[PDB]
Amino acid sequence: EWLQAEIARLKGKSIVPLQQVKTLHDWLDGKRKARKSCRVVGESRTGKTVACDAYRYRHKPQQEAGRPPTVPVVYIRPHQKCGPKDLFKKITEYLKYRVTKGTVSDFRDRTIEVLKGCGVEMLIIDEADRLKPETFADVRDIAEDLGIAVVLVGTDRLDAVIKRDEQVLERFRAHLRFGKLSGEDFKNTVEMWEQMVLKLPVSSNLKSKEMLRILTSATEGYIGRLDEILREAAIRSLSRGLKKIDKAVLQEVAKEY
Amino acid sequence: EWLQAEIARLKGKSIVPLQQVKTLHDWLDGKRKARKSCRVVGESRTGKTVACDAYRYRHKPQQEAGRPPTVPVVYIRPHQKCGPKDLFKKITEYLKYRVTKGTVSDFRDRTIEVLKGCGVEMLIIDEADRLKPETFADVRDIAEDLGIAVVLVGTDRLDAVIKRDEQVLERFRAHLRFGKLSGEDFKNTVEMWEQMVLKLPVSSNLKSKEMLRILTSATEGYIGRLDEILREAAIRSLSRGLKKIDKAVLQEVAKEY
Amino acid sequence: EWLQAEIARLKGKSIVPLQQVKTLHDWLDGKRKARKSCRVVGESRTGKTVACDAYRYRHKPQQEAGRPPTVPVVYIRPHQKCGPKDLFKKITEYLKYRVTKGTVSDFRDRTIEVLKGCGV
DNA sequence: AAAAAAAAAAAAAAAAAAAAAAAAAAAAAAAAA
DNA sequence: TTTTTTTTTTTTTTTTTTTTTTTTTTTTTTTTT
Ligand SMILES: Nc1ncnc2c1ncn2[C@@H]1O[C@H](COP(=O)(O)OP(=O)(O)O)[C@@H](O)[C@H]1O
Ligand SMILES: Nc1ncnc2c1ncn2[C@@H]1O[C@H](COP(=O)(O)OP(=O)(O)O)[C@@H](O)[C@H]1O
Ligand SMILES: Nc1ncnc2c1ncn2[C@@H]1O[C@H](COP(=O)(O)OP(=O)(O)O)[C@@H](O)[C@H]1O
Repeated sequence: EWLQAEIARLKGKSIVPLQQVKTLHDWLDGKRKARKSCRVVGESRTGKTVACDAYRYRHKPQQEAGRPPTVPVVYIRPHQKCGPKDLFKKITEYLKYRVTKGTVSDFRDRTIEVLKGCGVEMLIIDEADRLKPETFADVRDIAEDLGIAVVLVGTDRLDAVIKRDEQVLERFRAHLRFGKLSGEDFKNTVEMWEQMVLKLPVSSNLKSKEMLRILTSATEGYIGRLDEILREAAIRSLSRGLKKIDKAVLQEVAKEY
Repeated sequence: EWLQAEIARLKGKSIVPLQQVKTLHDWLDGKRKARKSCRVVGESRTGKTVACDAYRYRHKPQQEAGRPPTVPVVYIRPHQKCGPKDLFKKITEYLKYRVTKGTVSDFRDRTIEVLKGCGVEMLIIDEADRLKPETFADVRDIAEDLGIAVVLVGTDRLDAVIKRDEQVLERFRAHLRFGKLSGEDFKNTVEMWEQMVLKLPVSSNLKSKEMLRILTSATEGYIGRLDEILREAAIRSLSRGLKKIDKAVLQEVAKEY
Repeated sequence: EWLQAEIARLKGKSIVPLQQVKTLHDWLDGKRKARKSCRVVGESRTGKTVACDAYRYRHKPQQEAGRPPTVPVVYIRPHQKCGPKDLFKKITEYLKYRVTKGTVSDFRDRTIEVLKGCGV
């Protein structure tokens, strides 16, 4: 069944180029060449993790000689209430280096060693709100001991937590802020996203004022909502024999959430 | 004594089908196939818990091969003031895997491991109100990390707690409601209940208005209350040498409860 | 330099099929089907190590099922004076499972678990 | 001058981070036959 | 040419101390029209 193949294909995830993504990539590349630490602030379901992650694929570490890998960008997602030891362990795990059983001071020394051996000019920390207040001192300690840029990606809680300590705030003053979709930006994004993700036999008439209206009402500018809504509508539309997404199907999916 | 066997039958619990149960089962099957998080909210004594139990029994784990048995659906019942560590322990023990000792980080790692190895399509959490606010920060983390359709089940209090965090509410936007029985639905439920759950030999027509008024006034549309009343009336009537429910016995029971 | 490229090729390692190796492979397949323990005794500098490694390459890990790797054949090289802890740990690490730091009893149970989950 | 449900100032429950002894058991090995 | 005693050498297994949050329950609300 061809429909089965399309269902399986849609149930996946794909990357669709966007302007804000390119802006973030260029800004972060500038910071990486300057070795200047910074932070990034945005709302949930805006796709900032996808931008931080898509950037790292381009700069994947490649080593041809017998010497160990030289990695320029390392990327870790801390768990809830991640402490100092837990964070160091993740840095070591990402570099495919054997964790040494021992104490926290041993973890600190080992982390400095593995980071000194490789490049690791830029470190992208996601979900920085979850980071425990005790650990930020270690983060900036690393940023000062070695010339490595540190990027703290978080929401408004990141702002709130950072502004409580003077040194951390001084270290991470420069920043980039994400926005939401609206107007022509939103319409162009919907058109581009459907052309990039949907290969349905017939057009969905997305440009129509009414479809844009209901998608705006259900989306509110959050790409993390538009992607899910349109993918579910597509799977359901194809499942009922409709090659294209239809107005009633859109209304149904929007009503469920 | 034949009456003793009948009494044993009446005291033991049984499961019957209802419109709400079938609706929930179809809805949850959809959510499980699409790997989407959702929640179930309704009043107490409406029987939604038994619906979850029946759904689990339908999807029995299958282990044809010598490898780890497939476990499609997981169902956990947290106790009062439940934390993250105990939640992880319950998930681990439900899958017949030993619980290694150590800090919470090890518990998170072990839980992710055992959930990856088995199928673990959808995870259902009964009486979700008992969980602490901090436990949701890990439930949602699992939902984002792996393709599991986490399902929260509880009362109206659940929404009041979920609204405290923007991200938790953003994750769960779909829901199904359970509610009271009334009118023709209530009358049909009573008539069906007399035939299946009760083991009385003759008569006991609860369709009539006189008995319906009693059961309606005492029950208030809650299915669990109805079950209690009918079983007790039948047992007491059998003890009194009666083979059919009589209005006087029905009246006597409800004023004690 | 072309000559240096040829030299770099000659300094490499190659594998050549011999009747000795094929005999060992057929024998090992028989023993695996029979699920019977056995042993191979052979002199030094005979290449039996390479033959066993090639056998391992014949059957690659089968990830075709959705949850575990289901690797049917494992191959470990113990160090000198290999203790029980190091043995269990090598077996565990070969299957991409983290080491549950503890006592040798914990390593024993953990190794049994990962050996049951995988084909082995 | 008489009446008011809402911020500060106080007790239990979990959770995590580090030395510091003590004994057993074995394995080799040098001297002595 | 093996045996006794030494000698070392791993190897393994077990007790005490401190700090930081979260959450909930009374008294105060003086301040306010
Ligand atoms: N550039 C993109 N292309 C395609 N899908 C995207 C993109 N950005 C975000 N998404 C959708 O949004 C989700 C990722 O958003 P998320 O990483 O949760 O945002 P954040 O982590 O910044 O809160 C994915 O499920 C994906 O489908
Ligand atoms: N389909 C059913 N068949 C038999 N008994 C039921 C059914 N649904 C509910 N009940 C009765 O109602 C009670 C169910 O309440 P419960 O499952 O605890 O719901 P809740 O969790 O909302 O309180 C049980 O005691 C059971 O006897
Ligand atoms: N079938 C073979 N193909 C290629 N080289 C071989 C083969 N058999 C032996 N060799 C050579 O012999 C060496 C392998 O010997 P080795 O594995 O050390 O034997 P063992 O360890 O059993 O003494 C390699 O350096 C390799 O070049």
